[PDB]
Amino acid sequence: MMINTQEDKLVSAHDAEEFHRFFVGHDSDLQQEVTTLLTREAHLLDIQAYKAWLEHFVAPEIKYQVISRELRSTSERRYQLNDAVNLYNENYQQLKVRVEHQMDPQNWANNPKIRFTRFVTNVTAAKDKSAPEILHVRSNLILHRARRENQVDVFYATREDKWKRIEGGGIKLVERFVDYPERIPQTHNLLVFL
Amino acid sequence: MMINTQEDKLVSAHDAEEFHRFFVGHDSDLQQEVTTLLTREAHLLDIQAYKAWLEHFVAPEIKYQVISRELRSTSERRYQLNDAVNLYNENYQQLKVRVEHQMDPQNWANNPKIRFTRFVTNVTAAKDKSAPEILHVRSNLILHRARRENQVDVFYATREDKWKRIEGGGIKLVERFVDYPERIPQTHNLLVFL
Amino acid sequence: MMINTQEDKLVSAHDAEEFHRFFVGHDSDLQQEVTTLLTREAHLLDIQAYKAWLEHFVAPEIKYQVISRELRSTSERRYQLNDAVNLYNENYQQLKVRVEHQMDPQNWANNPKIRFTRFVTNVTAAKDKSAPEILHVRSNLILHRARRENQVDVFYATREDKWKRIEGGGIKLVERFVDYPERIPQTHNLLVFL
Amino acid sequence: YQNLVSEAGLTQKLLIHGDKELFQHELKTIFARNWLFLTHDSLIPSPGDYVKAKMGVDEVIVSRQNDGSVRAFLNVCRHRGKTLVHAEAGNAKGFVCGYHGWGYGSNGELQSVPFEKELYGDAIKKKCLGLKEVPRIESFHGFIYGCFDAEAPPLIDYLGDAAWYLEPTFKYSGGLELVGPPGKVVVKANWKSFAENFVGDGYHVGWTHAAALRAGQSVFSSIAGNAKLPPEGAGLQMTSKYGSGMGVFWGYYSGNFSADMIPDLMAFGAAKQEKLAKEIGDVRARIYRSFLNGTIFPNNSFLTGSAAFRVWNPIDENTTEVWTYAFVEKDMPEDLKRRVADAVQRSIGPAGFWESDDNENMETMSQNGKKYQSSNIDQIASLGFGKDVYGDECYPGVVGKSAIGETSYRGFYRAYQAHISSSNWAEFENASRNWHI
Amino acid sequence: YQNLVSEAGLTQKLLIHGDKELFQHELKTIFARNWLFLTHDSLIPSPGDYVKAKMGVDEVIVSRQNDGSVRAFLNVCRHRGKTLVHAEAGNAKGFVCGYHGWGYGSNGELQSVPFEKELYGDAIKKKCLGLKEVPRIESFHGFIYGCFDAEAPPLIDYLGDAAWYLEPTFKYSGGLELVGPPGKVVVKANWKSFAENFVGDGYHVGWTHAAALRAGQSVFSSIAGNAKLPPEGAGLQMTSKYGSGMGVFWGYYSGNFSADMIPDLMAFGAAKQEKLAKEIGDVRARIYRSFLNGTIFPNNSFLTGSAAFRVWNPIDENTTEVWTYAFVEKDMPEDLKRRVADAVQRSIGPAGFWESDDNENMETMSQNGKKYQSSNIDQIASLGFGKDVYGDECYPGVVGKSAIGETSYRGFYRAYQAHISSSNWAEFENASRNWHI
Amino acid sequence: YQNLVSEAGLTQKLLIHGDKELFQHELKTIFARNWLFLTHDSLIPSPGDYVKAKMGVDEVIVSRQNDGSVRAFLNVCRHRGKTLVHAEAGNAKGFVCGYHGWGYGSNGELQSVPFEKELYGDAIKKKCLGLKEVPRIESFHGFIYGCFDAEAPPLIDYLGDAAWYLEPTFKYSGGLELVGPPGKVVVKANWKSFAENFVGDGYHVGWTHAAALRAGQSVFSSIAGNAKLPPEGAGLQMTSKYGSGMGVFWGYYSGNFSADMIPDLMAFGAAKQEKLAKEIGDVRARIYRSFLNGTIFPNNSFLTGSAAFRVWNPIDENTTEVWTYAFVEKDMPEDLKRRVADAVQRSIGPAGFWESDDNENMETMSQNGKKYQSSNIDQIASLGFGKDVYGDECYPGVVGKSAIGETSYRGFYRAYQAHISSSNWAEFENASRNWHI
Ligand SMILES: O=[N+]([O-])c1ccccc1
Ligand SMILES: O=[N+]([O-])c1ccccc1
Ligand SMILES: O=[N+]([O-])c1ccccc1
Ligand code: FES
Ligand code: FES
Ligand code: FES
Ligand SMILES: [Fe+3]
Ligand SMILES: [Fe+3]
Ligand SMILES: [Fe+3]
Ligand code: NI
Ligand code: NI
Ligand code: NI
Ligand code: NI
Ligand code: NI
Ligand code: NI
Repeated sequence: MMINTQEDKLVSAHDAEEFHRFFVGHDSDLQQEVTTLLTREAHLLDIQAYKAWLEHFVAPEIKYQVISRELRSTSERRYQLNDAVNLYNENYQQLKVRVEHQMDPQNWANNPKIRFTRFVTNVTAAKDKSAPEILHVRSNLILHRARRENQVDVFYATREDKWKRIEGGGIKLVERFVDYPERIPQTHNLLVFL
Repeated sequence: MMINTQEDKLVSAHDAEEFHRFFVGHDSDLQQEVTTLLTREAHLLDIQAYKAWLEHFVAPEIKYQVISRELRSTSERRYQLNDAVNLYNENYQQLKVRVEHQMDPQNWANNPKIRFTRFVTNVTAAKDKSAPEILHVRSNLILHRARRENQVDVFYATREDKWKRIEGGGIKLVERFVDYPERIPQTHNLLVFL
Repeated sequence: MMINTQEDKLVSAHDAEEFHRFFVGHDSDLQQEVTTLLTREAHLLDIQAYKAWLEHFVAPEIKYQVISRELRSTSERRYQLNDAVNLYNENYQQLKVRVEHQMDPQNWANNPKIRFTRFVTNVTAAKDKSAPEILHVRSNLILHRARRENQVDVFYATREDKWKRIEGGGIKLVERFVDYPERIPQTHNLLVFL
Repeated sequence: YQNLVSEAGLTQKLLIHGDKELFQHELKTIFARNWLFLTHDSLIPSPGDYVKAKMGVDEVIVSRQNDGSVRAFLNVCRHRGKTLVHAEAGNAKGFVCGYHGWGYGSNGELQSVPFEKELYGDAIKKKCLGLKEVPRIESFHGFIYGCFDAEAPPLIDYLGDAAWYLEPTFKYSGGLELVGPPGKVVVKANWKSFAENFVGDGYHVGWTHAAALRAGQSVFSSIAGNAKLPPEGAGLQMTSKYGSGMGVFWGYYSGNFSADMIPDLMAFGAAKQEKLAKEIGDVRARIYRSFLNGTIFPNNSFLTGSAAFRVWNPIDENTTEVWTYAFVEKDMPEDLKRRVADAVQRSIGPAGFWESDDNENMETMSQNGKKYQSSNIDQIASLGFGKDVYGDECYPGVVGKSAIGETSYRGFYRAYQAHISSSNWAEFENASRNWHI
Repeated sequence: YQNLVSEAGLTQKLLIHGDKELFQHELKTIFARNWLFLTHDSLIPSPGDYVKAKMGVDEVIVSRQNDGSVRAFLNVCRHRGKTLVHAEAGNAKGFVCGYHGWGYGSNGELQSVPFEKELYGDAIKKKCLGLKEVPRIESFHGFIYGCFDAEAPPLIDYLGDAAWYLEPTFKYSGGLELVGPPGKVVVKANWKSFAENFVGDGYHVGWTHAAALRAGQSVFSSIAGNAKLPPEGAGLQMTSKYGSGMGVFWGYYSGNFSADMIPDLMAFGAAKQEKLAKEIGDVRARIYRSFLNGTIFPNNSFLTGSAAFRVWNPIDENTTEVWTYAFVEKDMPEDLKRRVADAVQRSIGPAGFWESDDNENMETMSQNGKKYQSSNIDQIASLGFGKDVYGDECYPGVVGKSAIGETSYRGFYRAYQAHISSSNWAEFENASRNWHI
Repeated sequence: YQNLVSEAGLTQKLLIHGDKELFQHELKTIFARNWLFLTHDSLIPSPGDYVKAKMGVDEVIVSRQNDGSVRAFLNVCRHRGKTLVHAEAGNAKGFVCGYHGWGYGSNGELQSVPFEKELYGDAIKKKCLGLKEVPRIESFHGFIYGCFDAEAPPLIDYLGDAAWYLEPTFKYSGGLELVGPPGKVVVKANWKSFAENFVGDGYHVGWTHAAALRAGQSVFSSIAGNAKLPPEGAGLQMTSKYGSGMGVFWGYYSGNFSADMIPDLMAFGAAKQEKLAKEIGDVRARIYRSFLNGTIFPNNSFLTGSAAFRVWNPIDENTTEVWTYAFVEKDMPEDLKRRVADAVQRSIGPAGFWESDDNENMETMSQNGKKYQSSNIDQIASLGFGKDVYGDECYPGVVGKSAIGETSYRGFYRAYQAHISSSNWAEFENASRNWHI
């Protein structure tokens, strides 16, 4: 399956290609394997095992990026200034910093302990055509965060990932990209790992 | 498994039969196949490839129906006037019209580009007992629509589908029915493909 | 995979062990089987077939428990009073009572008929290491409840279950535990089967 | 509230679509004293049938009596004030309160009181505890309206010069049926934003709905891009003393419906038009198969042709519960009736591809009326101003020679201002003595 | 606010459950001047123990002092006004503000100020910056109440004639324990809707809870369908000067609990009743094992037997944060205590199958009080009117001879009206001089 | 509104962060009359470029004109009041309203009206229907501000003594660029809570952000736990007549950035400092590479070093739309610019690990100002009080000798109170005659 972007006027060339990638890349075995991987990753995050996540699920070369895209006119060509702000754009050391901040006993915001619940759906995977150790993964996430009796925030995202197979059998995240769908989130902050 | 509707007083005869259909119709291979189908369909819709969806995922004989059911007393027998309004009840040409409206550069509502994210869960499938090319499919959907900085609408639905296998290997939608669960949606409109 | 709770300061010993259980307990066949089980259970509940659920999906020895945990300081050791209130803590007879209440024609709250939609995700399963007929199951649930034109409540939960294989092939719930993530739900009540 | 609308209804303060205190004031003037749409005979056709309707922010039970009449009552128990009925429609000879069990008849009478003999005795007078009744209930060719103010003019008088324009479709066509249930959805706009749009916004069709015109090939494609007037002529717009008004686009019987509806609908309308010309004359028979867009003051709107009936139910100053019905002519074939019912929702129902366009028009107008600086901006209703006539030989009321025009906006807002500045009907009448001059 | 409740508390304007400005006024009268439930000794049993409670819309830290007393303070830092404590309960000898680090003792004193020596010097007087203290803290048999108004009557006087009815369970049974933590849930109703229901709504049980009675086979099945009075008799209802009141259903020690709780509970209660009859007499020993439903004015409610303790914490005019505790008699076996604690939540907690029935009663009453026309409807509290007595030889206060009755509604609303019409306690007293006559 | 802030701005009523009516009053005084941040030249660098900005609760289109100037207009159509532009930024020579098709130029002029010839004729005067223009637009070294009040002082005068402190970075460094787009997120706090925090809250850094200091090893680790003052000295804090103020932490050019940013940033700043010392002197060159935290009255805040630019856009009394930009010095290498842009969001953007700490400080302060009893508690701004100076030889304005201090809170709230008590600029000036004495 291929999308004709001349007729399908709302579809970006990027999204069209990517759809094709994942369509032809379908593999039943891979689907099961990646589904398990993402369920494990989400469980680990839900119980706030951030160190274990960073050590065992995240590769040293990680780029962990979440953007907020400025809303531009679909017909406004001339204005070429950067349209994306990086809410996250983290390497391993920067994730380490954020993880440390999370577990510090003087993180006042974390007391009483926050509650996280993650819902992962619509998992699609494809082996890279060049680098077969690289797995392209798409998945949708609902993340519910509750704290302080009556604070509830719900996040909605599509994670566009590259994962890498490791000698020994593990699989680690080398890139996560999220184009966050709400330009102005009404969630107090976005201090969650999507 | 069978439901005794005399003892199970809240269950409609329709829902009871349908539960039985899907219980006995379980097939592991079919479950995987239909899960892939619905994930592909949802991805295509999320990137707004409406023409590709209508051409490749929707059959010429499509009936695409979403109803809003008037709230009636569980004990009020006599009143027999139609209890359902068709928010959608579309054939192929009517979907074509709606798709055209979507991609017209003068659709003011579509600028800046809207963001859609679909979460498909609870997939259940059963081959029709008469027409084996027909697949009955049930699935639940959360659809998040974001636009214009701070507009966010979340839709919740169960899609009751009939899909048809095509010569060549494709599978196309011949009927989708949604009994929309909120009588008065608080979402501005329901102009989304469920 | 093992979590080091000395370094992972936010992780409870309980959650760490449990993560390990489910990691090593992964089995592809079991994952498919339990996914089907929970989808069937959720469908049955969505159509309000509570009697069929209690008879066919729930074991006589059931403990059905949902707690609300009082928010305590992560560093406040001395205060040892019970930190959990049982919103539900039901044996079979107590579930029978609740089910009867549900289907009584004089349950005024159930008229007009309420609409339920359940989204089950992140299913993880492991056979018990001692009692192989016992299946440990974890799954996340979004439950949407709509009634009376404009009332909508959405519930978010992780169900920690033990299910038991029955002679003949059935599988029945022997324990469900939910640590409800919102201390003060803003949902009018929590009168739903999670 | 004195100068929110200028002379001749020419301008309006944008604040009117956003101001919270003004909304409260509207409940006291506008919704407390005017005629409000309830239901159609065809939705409560049998004794005991009822529907639940809104009258402003209040809810009423509208019930077909055993003697064939219609009465309506506030949906509130006279004991502790619980809402009485939760179904939207049904059939019942009585309504029992789920709190303590008080039972009322479909005539609003308190009939049964649990423990009356044992505990109440003479401490209760059931005759004094009937449901609170809507004192005025009248119909216009099956369309039933209610009014909280016993001093209101008769409904027919209230419709004023608008009634003449409605009669070809509503009276002379052989009867209409309202097809339920209505579409319902909440939109974040003030009720007045919808009311002014339907009362006379022919101007928006070609622009707001450009894409929908291209896609569906509605007969309104003639005015696409606001480039050319219809080949049939500019049409008409009218308004009336009590605020109701409408536009007429000649011949456009298929209205906002797509091409697949046009041949069959046009054939049906042209056939009856020929019959009607003999009874009511050429012009009025042409009105029968023309597109009328209007508002029955304050918050009931309609389209003929692409037959729709709307209620803009106020929730608060920036929130409206929008109801959408189709209507049909009783003698249409049943398949055509069903096709019309679906086509109405398809264009302007909760999932309507036209009405979706309108959301941002309505909602941002209303939200701008809440903003401090923006709320002081005037809306202008000047299209056709200085060219309206009164006492025309053929067309009654205050009339402009274009359905793309603001004649009916001016009349709507004139009546609106007269009401918000008045304490009662007598004061409204005094404020409206020279409404047409 | 002068005529929201009529003479003898007979009628109430429905608007009281929905009016926004009246809510603001209640914060100034009702919640600023009356006794409000905080916690029980058993929840802060050791020095340093604290709980976080609401007093109206404000939040307080309620702390067990080193000397065994209890003090409570607004949960607000005296520097820039940040909330001080975020845990619901705990143990601490001090509370540090997370903003700049000011440290207070459990006695509310400002003890430590970062950079005091280096930057403040004599520009700070810590003695003037202690937490804002609740000036009145008193208990009734372990149940601790607070009051913002130093001029309030002593708690025991405030309980008035209600105290006599409470004593068999609260005083003479050997001590109660409050079992935490409470269930908490937000319900879209006015706080008064719950308060009036618990103060005397025996009438609703048989109707609202018909299905729950059938399913669980509670002893209240006797009044199912409001068909027959209890075989034990109609019971009693009482009210008092400062607004507290309650009903008594004779012998119903198992209350709203299901059949599985009845034998063991009834056996425990009957056994202590026999002992108590010797100390306090037959009638009062029977009260001990009877079902009392009441409200301690304004917003603390209780059930004895099916032992529950409730706080209706106001959020706004149509929103309440509902707290549900169980209580137990200290000398119950520990297994029975646990069974009681779960049974309370099972009936009336956030997932309670009885209380779920009540939501629509409370919520729609409150929402109707917001609607323009509906808000002018009166609620009537006439059940038992004209038959109440005062100065009865056996039963103190204003007393009616039925727990299915509105004696206590009338007293609750009488006190309510006296407070909203008064600027202080002196004025309330003047307005209440002939409360029983 | 007269006594919400005490003499010398020493105390503030907590209610100011929660009171609804006061918010409405602020729209009329504060946001209607003061200078409000719009955009930077670098975000609208070419003719036709525009951005959509908020001015209080109103929205404006800020447009680069063909002649190189900048004009701004309310984002509201002059016909029926629809919002005109929905993109956040772009390039266009005109703006067409999607409702009826009215077309405006980028200069706000009404240029095209569909059906003008056919239907309007002389009933329309386009010259009278231009977009509502912001009457005052001025810049400070590329940073563009707008004001609704034509009587406002020139922007440079309004910045008063604050301008001198800003010049090393804003003027003498060779030009700044604002890096878009900004982070945007809604926080449930009053706009003033953020404004006071940024105007002078050096005190909170070591406590609120203790964990972030430990994790990232920012140069601010020196004040971790509020245990010790910086080894560089206590720094400075200043305030000015029209309310703008700021603190100075000497040498801290890397600000709230983590260790990975420190070496490269410090090397760049130290290198330019040496050049600048020759042009503007040692002290001012040191200010250039110091950390300034400030607020440009009322709701625009900044950090130098860890270069951030913030707008606290009011939504209501407990809701703020928080905008976060980075800024860079134009002659920084492009890689460093990108690293700075990401680092700003990393600390204080919507997912910033510092700013997340702040939420509960801001939000609970604001929510406590809504609560009846708590709202009467005073916030105290006493740090450094009695030791501020005016007319110092080296440092202009009212100046305290510590960046951990409340000098600038006092000046901010002094100006705030003068404005809320005043009807116009003349009255503000009268109320501010002895602002420093
Ligand atoms: O065609 N329409 O849907 C329509 C036409 C005019 C005014 C309002 C609506
Ligand atoms: O039994 N109950 O739950 C109850 C009984 C009377 C009043 C309020 C509640
Ligand atoms: O470093 N900071 O982020 C900061 C420092 C002082 C005041 C406000 C913010
Ligand atoms: S409120 Fe209706 S019977 Fe009591
Ligand atoms: S607000 Fe508590 S220490 Fe500053
Ligand atoms: S509202 Fe803008 S053109 Fe009519
Ligand atoms: Fe329209
Ligand atoms: Fe009840
Ligand atoms: Fe901070
Ligand atoms: Ni991509
Ligand atoms: Ni490890
Ligand atoms: Ni079905
Ligand atoms: Ni194709
Ligand atoms: Ni567990
Ligand atoms: Ni069965």
